[PDB]
Amino acid sequence: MKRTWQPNRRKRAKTHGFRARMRTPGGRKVLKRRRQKGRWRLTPAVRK
Amino acid sequence: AVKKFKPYTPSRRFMTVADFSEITKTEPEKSLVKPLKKTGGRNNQGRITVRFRGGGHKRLYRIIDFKRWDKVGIPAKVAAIEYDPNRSARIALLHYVDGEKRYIIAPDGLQVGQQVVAGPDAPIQVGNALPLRFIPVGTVVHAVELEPKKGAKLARAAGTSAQIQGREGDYVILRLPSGELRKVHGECYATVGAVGNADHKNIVLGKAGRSRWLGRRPHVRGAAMNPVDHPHGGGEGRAPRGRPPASPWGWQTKGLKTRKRRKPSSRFIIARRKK
RNA sequence: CCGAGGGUAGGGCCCGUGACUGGGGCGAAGUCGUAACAAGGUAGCUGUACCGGAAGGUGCGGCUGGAU
RNA sequence: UGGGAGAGGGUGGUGGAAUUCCCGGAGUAGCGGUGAAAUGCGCAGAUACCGGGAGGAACGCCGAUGGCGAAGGCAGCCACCUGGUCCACCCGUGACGCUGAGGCGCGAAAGCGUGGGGAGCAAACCGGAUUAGAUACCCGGGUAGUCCACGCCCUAAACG
RNA sequence: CGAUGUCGGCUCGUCGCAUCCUGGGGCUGAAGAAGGUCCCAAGGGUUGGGCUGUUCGCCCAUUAAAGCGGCACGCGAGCUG
RNA sequence: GAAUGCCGGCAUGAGUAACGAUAAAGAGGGUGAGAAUCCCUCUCGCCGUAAGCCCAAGGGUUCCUACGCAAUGGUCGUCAGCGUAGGGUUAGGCGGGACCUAAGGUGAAGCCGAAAGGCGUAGCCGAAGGGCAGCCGGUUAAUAUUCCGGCCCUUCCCGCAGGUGCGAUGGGGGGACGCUCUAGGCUAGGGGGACCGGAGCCAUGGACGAGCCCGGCCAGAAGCGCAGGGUGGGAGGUAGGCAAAUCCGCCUCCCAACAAGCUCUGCGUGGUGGGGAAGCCCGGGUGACAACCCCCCGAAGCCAGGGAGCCAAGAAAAGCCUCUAAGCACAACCUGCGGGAACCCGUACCGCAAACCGACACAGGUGGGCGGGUGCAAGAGCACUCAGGCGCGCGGGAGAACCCUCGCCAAGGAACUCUGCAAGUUGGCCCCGUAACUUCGGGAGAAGGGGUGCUCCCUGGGGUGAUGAGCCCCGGGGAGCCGCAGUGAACAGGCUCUGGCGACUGUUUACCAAAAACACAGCUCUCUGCGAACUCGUAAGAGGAGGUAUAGGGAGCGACGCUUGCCCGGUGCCGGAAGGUCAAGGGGAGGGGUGCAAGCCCCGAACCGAAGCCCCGGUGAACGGCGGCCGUAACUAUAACGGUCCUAAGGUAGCGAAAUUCCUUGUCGGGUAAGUUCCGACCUGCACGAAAAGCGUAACGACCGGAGCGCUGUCUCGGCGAGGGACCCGGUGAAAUUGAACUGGCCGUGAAGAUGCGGCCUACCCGUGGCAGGACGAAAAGACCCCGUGGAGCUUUACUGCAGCC
RNA sequence: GAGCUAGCCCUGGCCAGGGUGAAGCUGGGGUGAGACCCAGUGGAGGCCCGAACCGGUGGGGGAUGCAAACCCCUCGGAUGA
RNA sequence: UGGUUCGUGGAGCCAUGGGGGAAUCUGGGCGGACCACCGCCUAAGGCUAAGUACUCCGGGUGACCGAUAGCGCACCAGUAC
Ligand SMILES: [Mg+2]
Ligand SMILES: [Mg+2]
Ligand SMILES: [Mg+2]
Ligand SMILES: [Mg+2]
Ligand SMILES: [Mg+2]
Ligand SMILES: [Mg+2]
Ligand SMILES: [Mg+2]
Ligand SMILES: [Mg+2]
Ligand SMILES: [Mg+2]
Ligand SMILES: [Mg+2]
Ligand SMILES: [Mg+2]
Ligand SMILES: [Mg+2]
Ligand SMILES: [Mg+2]
Ligand SMILES: [Mg+2]
Ligand SMILES: [Mg+2]
Ligand SMILES: [Mg+2]
Ligand SMILES: [Mg+2]
Ligand SMILES: [Mg+2]
Ligand SMILES: [Mg+2]
Ligand SMILES: [Mg+2]
Ligand SMILES: [Mg+2]
Ligand SMILES: [Mg+2]
Ligand SMILES: [Mg+2]
Ligand SMILES: [Mg+2]
Ligand SMILES: [Mg+2]
Ligand SMILES: [Mg+2]
Ligand SMILES: [Mg+2]
Ligand SMILES: [Mg+2]
Ligand SMILES: [Mg+2]
Ligand SMILES: [Mg+2]
Ligand SMILES: [Mg+2]
Ligand SMILES: [Mg+2]
Ligand SMILES: [Mg+2]
Ligand SMILES: [Mg+2]
Ligand SMILES: [Mg+2]
Ligand SMILES: [Mg+2]
Ligand SMILES: [Mg+2]
Ligand SMILES: [Mg+2]
Ligand SMILES: [Mg+2]
Ligand SMILES: [Mg+2]
Ligand SMILES: [Mg+2]
Ligand SMILES: [Mg+2]
Ligand SMILES: [Mg+2]
Ligand SMILES: [Mg+2]
Ligand SMILES: [Mg+2]
Ligand SMILES: [Mg+2]
Ligand SMILES: [Mg+2]
Ligand SMILES: [Mg+2]
Ligand SMILES: [Mg+2]
Ligand SMILES: [Mg+2]
Ligand SMILES: [Mg+2]
Ligand SMILES: [Mg+2]
Ligand SMILES: [Mg+2]
Ligand SMILES: [Mg+2]
Ligand SMILES: [Mg+2]
Ligand SMILES: [Mg+2]
Ligand SMILES: [Mg+2]
Ligand SMILES: [Mg+2]
Ligand SMILES: [Mg+2]
Ligand SMILES: [Mg+2]
Ligand SMILES: [Mg+2]
Ligand SMILES: [Mg+2]
Ligand SMILES: [Mg+2]
Ligand SMILES: [Mg+2]
Ligand SMILES: [Mg+2]
Ligand SMILES: [Mg+2]
Ligand SMILES: [Mg+2]
Ligand SMILES: [Mg+2]
Ligand SMILES: [Mg+2]
Ligand SMILES: [Mg+2]
Ligand SMILES: [Mg+2]
Ligand SMILES: [Mg+2]
Ligand SMILES: [Mg+2]
Ligand SMILES: [Mg+2]
Ligand SMILES: [Mg+2]
Ligand SMILES: [Mg+2]
Ligand SMILES: [Mg+2]
Ligand SMILES: [Mg+2]
Ligand SMILES: [Mg+2]
Ligand SMILES: [Mg+2]
Ligand SMILES: [Mg+2]
Ligand SMILES: [Mg+2]
Ligand SMILES: [Mg+2]
Ligand SMILES: [Mg+2]
Ligand SMILES: [Mg+2]
Ligand SMILES: [Mg+2]
Ligand SMILES: [Mg+2]
Ligand SMILES: [Mg+2]
Ligand SMILES: [Mg+2]
Ligand SMILES: [Mg+2]
Ligand SMILES: [Mg+2]
Ligand SMILES: [Mg+2]
Ligand SMILES: [Mg+2]
Ligand SMILES: [Mg+2]
Ligand SMILES: [Mg+2]
Ligand SMILES: [Mg+2]
Ligand SMILES: [Mg+2]
Ligand SMILES: [Mg+2]
Ligand SMILES: [Mg+2]
Ligand SMILES: [Mg+2]
Ligand SMILES: [Mg+2]
Ligand SMILES: [Mg+2]
Ligand SMILES: [Mg+2]
Ligand SMILES: [Mg+2]
Ligand SMILES: [Mg+2]
Ligand SMILES: [Mg+2]
Ligand SMILES: [Mg+2]
Ligand SMILES: [Mg+2]
Ligand SMILES: [Mg+2]
Ligand SMILES: [Mg+2]
Ligand SMILES: [Mg+2]
Ligand SMILES: [Mg+2]
Ligand SMILES: [Mg+2]
Ligand SMILES: [Mg+2]
Ligand SMILES: [Mg+2]
Ligand SMILES: [Mg+2]
Ligand SMILES: [Mg+2]
Ligand SMILES: [Mg+2]
Ligand SMILES: [Mg+2]
Ligand SMILES: [Mg+2]
Ligand SMILES: [Mg+2]
Ligand SMILES: [Mg+2]
Ligand SMILES: [Mg+2]
Ligand SMILES: [Mg+2]
Ligand SMILES: [Mg+2]
Ligand SMILES: [Mg+2]
Ligand SMILES: [Mg+2]
Ligand SMILES: [Mg+2]
Ligand SMILES: [Mg+2]
Ligand SMILES: [Mg+2]
Ligand SMILES: [Mg+2]
Ligand SMILES: [Mg+2]
Ligand SMILES: [Mg+2]
Ligand SMILES: [Mg+2]
Ligand SMILES: [Mg+2]
Ligand SMILES: [Mg+2]
Ligand SMILES: [Mg+2]
Ligand SMILES: [Mg+2]
Ligand SMILES: [Mg+2]
Ligand SMILES: [Mg+2]
Ligand SMILES: [Mg+2]
Ligand SMILES: [Mg+2]
Ligand SMILES: [Mg+2]
Ligand SMILES: [Mg+2]
Ligand SMILES: [Mg+2]
Ligand SMILES: [Mg+2]
Ligand SMILES: [Mg+2]
Ligand SMILES: [Mg+2]
Ligand SMILES: [Mg+2]
Ligand SMILES: [Mg+2]
Ligand SMILES: [Mg+2]
Ligand SMILES: [Mg+2]
Ligand SMILES: [Mg+2]
Ligand SMILES: [Mg+2]
Ligand SMILES: [Mg+2]
Ligand SMILES: [Mg+2]
Ligand SMILES: [Mg+2]
Ligand SMILES: [Mg+2]
Ligand SMILES: [Mg+2]
Ligand SMILES: [Mg+2]
Ligand SMILES: [Mg+2]
Ligand SMILES: [Mg+2]
Ligand SMILES: [Mg+2]
Ligand SMILES: [Mg+2]
Ligand SMILES: [Mg+2]
Ligand SMILES: [Mg+2]
Ligand SMILES: [Mg+2]
Ligand SMILES: [Mg+2]
Ligand SMILES: [Mg+2]
Ligand SMILES: [Mg+2]
Ligand SMILES: [Mg+2]
Ligand SMILES: [Mg+2]
Ligand SMILES: [Mg+2]
Ligand SMILES: [Mg+2]
Ligand SMILES: [Mg+2]
Ligand SMILES: [Mg+2]
Ligand SMILES: [Mg+2]
Ligand SMILES: [Mg+2]
Ligand SMILES: [Mg+2]
Ligand SMILES: [Mg+2]
Ligand SMILES: [Mg+2]
Ligand SMILES: [Mg+2]
Ligand SMILES: [Mg+2]
Ligand SMILES: [Mg+2]
Ligand SMILES: [Mg+2]
Ligand SMILES: [Mg+2]
Ligand SMILES: [Mg+2]
Ligand SMILES: [Mg+2]
Ligand SMILES: [Mg+2]
Ligand SMILES: [Mg+2]
Ligand SMILES: [Mg+2]
Ligand SMILES: [Mg+2]
Ligand SMILES: [Mg+2]
Ligand SMILES: [Mg+2]
Ligand SMILES: [Mg+2]
Ligand SMILES: [Mg+2]
Ligand SMILES: [Mg+2]
Ligand SMILES: [Mg+2]
Ligand SMILES: [Mg+2]
Ligand SMILES: [Mg+2]
Ligand SMILES: [Mg+2]
Ligand SMILES: [Mg+2]
Ligand SMILES: [Mg+2]
Ligand SMILES: [Mg+2]
Ligand SMILES: [Mg+2]
Ligand SMILES: [Mg+2]
Ligand SMILES: [Mg+2]
Ligand SMILES: [Mg+2]
Ligand SMILES: [Mg+2]
Ligand SMILES: [Mg+2]
Ligand SMILES: [Mg+2]
Ligand SMILES: [Mg+2]
Ligand SMILES: [Mg+2]
Ligand SMILES: [Mg+2]
Ligand SMILES: [Mg+2]
Ligand SMILES: [Mg+2]
Ligand SMILES: [Mg+2]
Ligand SMILES: [Mg+2]
Ligand SMILES: [Mg+2]
Ligand SMILES: [Mg+2]
Ligand SMILES: [Mg+2]
Ligand SMILES: [Mg+2]
Ligand SMILES: [Mg+2]
Ligand SMILES: [Mg+2]
Ligand SMILES: [Mg+2]
Ligand SMILES: [Mg+2]
Ligand SMILES: [Mg+2]
Ligand SMILES: [Mg+2]
Ligand SMILES: [Mg+2]
Ligand SMILES: [Mg+2]
Ligand SMILES: [Mg+2]
């Protein structure tokens, strides 16, 4: 049946994207942490 | 006259619709409409703040002239009477001799082809607007401003009217549609007549679907809910209320007056409503 | 082919009968009151309506076929 | 063709008396009610008195053993629309008449539907009395209704 | 109680005997036929239906008879539900 | 050595289950070390409103070619969406951007909030909506509306010529809109042709035919034609369209008006450019100088912004036209022509799926377009079939039990069972015919019945033509023929009677409940006068509502009909300027500490002092509540009647063994041979009862009872048959579970149910197909139950506090 | 975290074919005029039958599945909430 | 109201949201209610090294580990997944 992942590139960028994270104190702290952790990708890979 | 249907479906058996008899023009004035932004009962936080709204027919807002003192002494011809989805009353198209066009809410008896006017000197006839102080005591009147130059606020619903009862100083005394007796300032405009479409209240919606067309989504009883939801929620089987009948938020809802006590207009209200 | 009738199915009218139930007639040796006849002890009667253990009462309107 | 009387009918306006409630004033010990009382109302200021206002309903005197209508019925005053009827003239028509099974209309009150309206009155209903008792009569309250519009009902001691 | 699935039915049996029938017998208030009562006997047999989830029970129509109990109130890694 | 410990390795079950739709295969030839599985051929089967084709998402090289087969592929593999390498995606006109705005988002101004931040008219962003210029064919292994070819087109820059008061983010028009139904004319698409073009064929009894088979078009500027859409023209006045205006609006007059004119689009034609079958030869050649014509059907598409009707009353903004303002009028703009200029991103491939979402090459899920033919009344249904695509990535045998899915069945016909559960029956269309009851619609497809194929002959009407022929549509009458049977296959209601509940269509517990539950029109109470009440928010600000009591909030009840009684003592709500109580604060009689003092400092009575509470009244479609005992009537029984206690008042109408009745299968009646259910009644209602509504009610219901007919493998009671498994051989090869095990029966015993202890009995060693009684079999640290001064959700007149309100 | 699910908002899209035949309108009848009756026309509806589509009634199968909700048969809605 | 050991206590001190509201040394605050005395100190403006904290970084040293240890990572790890 219809499952939970239904990819949509626009949805993905507008929701978890670098600009979205930067707009908000919580998102900027996500970037602070993921940089501190050494994450190779700070934000979901998405094609555009 | 409300229009009946033969019972050829279970719902048409009781459905009645308005006759639209007074209606003479079936398309609004292009420069007098603007989109109505449908809200669903949600505020600017996105939250339902009025329950059970949404999903009705799309509507264009017709701009209504609720001032009228705006154009004193300039007469207009009643060009047409039209349907307005944003209100119960019909609306009348006015062609001012100026050449400006506006809408007003349409009084009972307005005739298309006739002429109306506003100002202290206007004939006391159906369709005209004057400050209250220049209107003969006893006359029934509609679209009343509540404070000078603030716009018509009283008696706008289909069939409603206010009556001038007396005068006192700077104020006249009105009987509101509710029967409240209230002082309204003499400088406030009112329009002579009652609002039309007086049969409006005799319409029988007839089926669930018709409330739905009106943007009125189903309403659910506190009694049909659970205690997390409502004071009347829960209990095994049906239950009586079990406490004074309450709103979802807990305030009592059979009799508890709710008008703010120390309110400045109390001074101008002579007698609270009847019945 | 038509055809007595037989068979299948659905209807109409009438008679008998039926747990139970509604009043009716009668009887009379009872209980309860006393509504009507006298101004019948609240004049009566009335169509209607609501109501009462019961005759009945009250309201609205009508009639005199009402005493003083 | 001239005239006449009349609460005949429909619509729209509109006047004063009274009752009720509200507001203001002034005043105080009761008021009200019956055969007599009681319930009730009243010092949280009633009754009685003055002024203001609101609202509904009915139109005193005129009024009659009166008038009008087919009947049911109809009553302040004004205008409009409208029926019946009588008189005089003896001008017109030329038996064109009477009654009328069916049908159609109208039909007090109560009652009913939808919507108004609601002062007084008042079924039901509460209470006080009366009484052997008193689901009554009498007293204090009181909702339909009584009023308007529209649609029903179609009864009557609708009787001379 | 770090689980022994719990009524009834179906299916499939198997055992006990305090025997329902059938076989043998004594007493009888056993003439005969038919009963009653006790004793021996478990080889086999012990019906179909209406009601109710029922087990049980009542009822219809039959029968030689329409037995009562045990097997985790036999049987859900066999079914039902 | 144990912690259902942790990590890892390796066992067991086991050569076991399985190898993923029962659409299906067979053979020959090739290749290779190796072939059921790769290539080619022929035969067979399956899909074909798809299992074919085109788009959009998402995916991201999976595309094409060469070389490979360790692993991946449920087997195999020479093959592959796999490994290696190389190639491959071409645009002014398609899509998006350099255009518009929608919700929403953001946000000069501005407002608010301890900080972070929250709002916010303009503006800006934001599309699958608006706007905007490309069609046909050819070419590559692989791209093509992109390259090529042909014919068309757009904007921008410059210039020339003619024209004109030119000029804008400002004014106006327009853009610009619903749902249902629908006209005319076209086109797409399709069917037929005795006509046209074509390689060839005459079999097996007949046919050299008006035979068979195949094809018979596509695109196209201007002009022209046909069919539609849009749109009045002139003058005068003018105070409105936040400046101006000659524009637009408004008034007047003249002319035009189901026309014309002007304008825009569709379709047809149209210079020209393309394509072009079967079959036969090896994607290509030929067919071919291919023909390229007539008739019929015909859209849901187009003309379009068409028409009518309806109520629920149906985006914006730019492009575009017009108006004028600063300005500028050697400019500028419009029209025509010419030359130049024209950027960035996407484009491969999958795309109902082996490439997307489901851990898998997963019987699931995924939006839009096309979707041929015949026949069945119609159709996107059904069957078969075209183009195209497939046989589903283990096979070969065998012909047990058992299981699945399926076919038939003597006599019976519900006897089955909780229950006709399941399966039969019925089944489309045309015609006849059709009850109670009803809200007059319905109930209704009630029920029940007849007809249904083919052949010949006669005949009626319509469309297209032309009025006729041909073609297509709708019939009527007559005479016959065959079979068991004519909707001959496939798709396609069993029906009736009678109760409960809910009026009705709807909604729900995604994944054990679809219902009598929720909702629903409708009824009532109540709050709310508008900066409304109410809701969200600390606030600002929003919703309510650009609404205004015929409206908005809350609550109960639940179409409709007839109705909705009594109790206001308690609680709630409403009303009540008296009275009682009442905090801070006011007041300051009186008193105290200290100082030599003035003084400083403290306690403090009367009295004034809110809401709330008390108190007085009202109030039920507000929370709620609606009795008991004794006696009495010509025989018994009962009690209309009297008495008495109690209460705030003692249950009205209607209904009643009920979705409520304990005793209970109450009693009586009905139906059955028999009826704990069902229907009708009765009334000592354990424990109905009037908007947590009472009693009814036509229609409705995948709701829940009870009965009957029809018909059946449900059953007596089972039998046979089919295919997919099970079984055997080749290939690949799991799982939970497992202290170890050399693991019998009885009677006992034992922590009370023993393979494991005692005594006896029985028993050679090891498997395969089967059955499920046991291993207190497996799974899950029982969910019931209790315990823990364990947890959480919920309630209230528990306690305590907080928001909110006074 | 609303790419699942729930509600709402903006903007688009979809709903074969068949049946029933409301109002209205025209005509006829009727009457003083009417109401109203009949016919034809018309095409209404939380109307009917039924695909797509949306569901999930009853049963069977599945149950270390094809699948952590599927499959077959049956069945509800299908111009509307 | 907070701070302090100070939880309303005999509750001062420091701070301050509300109200009221001075003075300039003969001014003012303080020494734990208050008063007197005796003392201490100068509010309502600002700055100020060092001695103190930490360890991303470099070095030195271990009765520290030695690939199930030691950092999650000795290895291309905040990776694969
Ligand atoms: Mg999706
Ligand atoms: Mg996207
Ligand atoms: Mg997108
Ligand atoms: Mg998105
Ligand atoms: Mg982002
Ligand atoms: Mg990196
Ligand atoms: Mg992130
Ligand atoms: Mg109606
Ligand atoms: Mg009607
Ligand atoms: Mg109906
Ligand atoms: Mg109905
Ligand atoms: Mg109207
Ligand atoms: Mg009207
Ligand atoms: Mg419109
Ligand atoms: Mg506009
Ligand atoms: Mg708006
Ligand atoms: Mg917003
Ligand atoms: Mg709300
Ligand atoms: Mg809402
Ligand atoms: Mg209106
Ligand atoms: Mg209306
Ligand atoms: Mg209504
Ligand atoms: Mg609406
Ligand atoms: Mg509502
Ligand atoms: Mg509700
Ligand atoms: Mg409920
Ligand atoms: Mg619930
Ligand atoms: Mg919640
Ligand atoms: Mg709570
Ligand atoms: Mg609660
Ligand atoms: Mg409750
Ligand atoms: Mg309860
Ligand atoms: Mg409940
Ligand atoms: Mg319960
Ligand atoms: Mg209950
Ligand atoms: Mg409940
Ligand atoms: Mg309760
Ligand atoms: Mg209640
Ligand atoms: Mg209660
Ligand atoms: Mg005010
Ligand atoms: Mg015979
Ligand atoms: Mg009497
Ligand atoms: Mg008497
Ligand atoms: Mg008398
Ligand atoms: Mg009595
Ligand atoms: Mg009485
Ligand atoms: Mg009379
Ligand atoms: Mg006093
Ligand atoms: Mg004469
Ligand atoms: Mg006569
Ligand atoms: Mg009458
Ligand atoms: Mg009357
Ligand atoms: Mg009456
Ligand atoms: Mg008389
Ligand atoms: Mg246990
Ligand atoms: Mg276990
Ligand atoms: Mg066990
Ligand atoms: Mg004998
Ligand atoms: Mg025996
Ligand atoms: Mg034996
Ligand atoms: Mg039994
Ligand atoms: Mg029993
Ligand atoms: Mg015998
Ligand atoms: Mg057992
Ligand atoms: Mg058992
Ligand atoms: Mg089981
Ligand atoms: Mg069992
Ligand atoms: Mg077991
Ligand atoms: Mg077993
Ligand atoms: Mg077991
Ligand atoms: Mg079994
Ligand atoms: Mg140990
Ligand atoms: Mg274990
Ligand atoms: Mg383990
Ligand atoms: Mg372990
Ligand atoms: Mg472990
Ligand atoms: Mg095995
Ligand atoms: Mg196995
Ligand atoms: Mg498997
Ligand atoms: Mg199959
Ligand atoms: Mg091979
Ligand atoms: Mg091989
Ligand atoms: Mg091949
Ligand atoms: Mg991927
Ligand atoms: Mg390619
Ligand atoms: Mg390989
Ligand atoms: Mg291999
Ligand atoms: Mg592999
Ligand atoms: Mg392999
Ligand atoms: Mg596989
Ligand atoms: Mg090779
Ligand atoms: Mg592959
Ligand atoms: Mg190009
Ligand atoms: Mg540019
Ligand atoms: Mg923009
Ligand atoms: Mg766009
Ligand atoms: Mg083109
Ligand atoms: Mg290419
Ligand atoms: Mg518009
Ligand atoms: Mg649009
Ligand atoms: Mg065709
Ligand atoms: Mg063609
Ligand atoms: Mg002007
Ligand atoms: Mg060719
Ligand atoms: Mg050639
Ligand atoms: Mg149109
Ligand atoms: Mg806008
Ligand atoms: Mg020009
Ligand atoms: Mg650029
Ligand atoms: Mg590019
Ligand atoms: Mg491409
Ligand atoms: Mg593929
Ligand atoms: Mg699919
Ligand atoms: Mg698709
Ligand atoms: Mg995969
Ligand atoms: Mg596969
Ligand atoms: Mg798949
Ligand atoms: Mg067919
Ligand atoms: Mg068909
Ligand atoms: Mg296959
Ligand atoms: Mg075999
Ligand atoms: Mg048989
Ligand atoms: Mg039978
Ligand atoms: Mg039979
Ligand atoms: Mg049954
Ligand atoms: Mg069939
Ligand atoms: Mg019948
Ligand atoms: Mg009927
Ligand atoms: Mg039939
Ligand atoms: Mg034939
Ligand atoms: Mg088939
Ligand atoms: Mg059917
Ligand atoms: Mg029936
Ligand atoms: Mg029952
Ligand atoms: Mg229902
Ligand atoms: Mg329901
Ligand atoms: Mg009902
Ligand atoms: Mg209902
Ligand atoms: Mg419903
Ligand atoms: Mg559940
Ligand atoms: Mg569920
Ligand atoms: Mg769940
Ligand atoms: Mg399920
Ligand atoms: Mg469910
Ligand atoms: Mg259902
Ligand atoms: Mg529910
Ligand atoms: Mg409900
Ligand atoms: Mg109702
Ligand atoms: Mg705001
Ligand atoms: Mg607003
Ligand atoms: Mg409003
Ligand atoms: Mg409900
Ligand atoms: Mg009835
Ligand atoms: Mg009470
Ligand atoms: Mg009370
Ligand atoms: Mg209480
Ligand atoms: Mg003192
Ligand atoms: Mg109580
Ligand atoms: Mg209550
Ligand atoms: Mg007696
Ligand atoms: Mg009573
Ligand atoms: Mg009973
Ligand atoms: Mg019984
Ligand atoms: Mg009952
Ligand atoms: Mg009960
Ligand atoms: Mg019982
Ligand atoms: Mg019982
Ligand atoms: Mg018995
Ligand atoms: Mg039963
Ligand atoms: Mg039962
Ligand atoms: Mg009894
Ligand atoms: Mg309730
Ligand atoms: Mg109930
Ligand atoms: Mg239903
Ligand atoms: Mg149902
Ligand atoms: Mg069988
Ligand atoms: Mg067979
Ligand atoms: Mg077989
Ligand atoms: Mg077989
Ligand atoms: Mg072998
Ligand atoms: Mg061993
Ligand atoms: Mg043991
Ligand atoms: Mg033992
Ligand atoms: Mg042993
Ligand atoms: Mg041993
Ligand atoms: Mg032995
Ligand atoms: Mg076993
Ligand atoms: Mg064992
Ligand atoms: Mg076992
Ligand atoms: Mg545990
Ligand atoms: Mg445990
Ligand atoms: Mg436990
Ligand atoms: Mg326990
Ligand atoms: Mg404790
Ligand atoms: Mg303890
Ligand atoms: Mg605890
Ligand atoms: Mg707790
Ligand atoms: Mg409040
Ligand atoms: Mg849209
Ligand atoms: Mg549809
Ligand atoms: Mg109608
Ligand atoms: Mg019409
Ligand atoms: Mg429908
Ligand atoms: Mg339907
Ligand atoms: Mg189908
Ligand atoms: Mg199902
Ligand atoms: Mg079934
Ligand atoms: Mg199963
Ligand atoms: Mg499962
Ligand atoms: Mg299926
Ligand atoms: Mg079906
Ligand atoms: Mg529906
Ligand atoms: Mg349907
Ligand atoms: Mg339908
Ligand atoms: Mg529907
Ligand atoms: Mg202390
Ligand atoms: Mg302190
Ligand atoms: Mg301060
Ligand atoms: Mg000093
Ligand atoms: Mg200080
Ligand atoms: Mg000090
Ligand atoms: Mg000091
Ligand atoms: Mg220093
Ligand atoms: Mg320092
Ligand atoms: Mg070392
Ligand atoms: Mg290692
Ligand atoms: Mg490291
Ligand atoms: Mg590690
Ligand atoms: Mg490591
Ligand atoms: Mg790595
Ligand atoms: Mg990572």
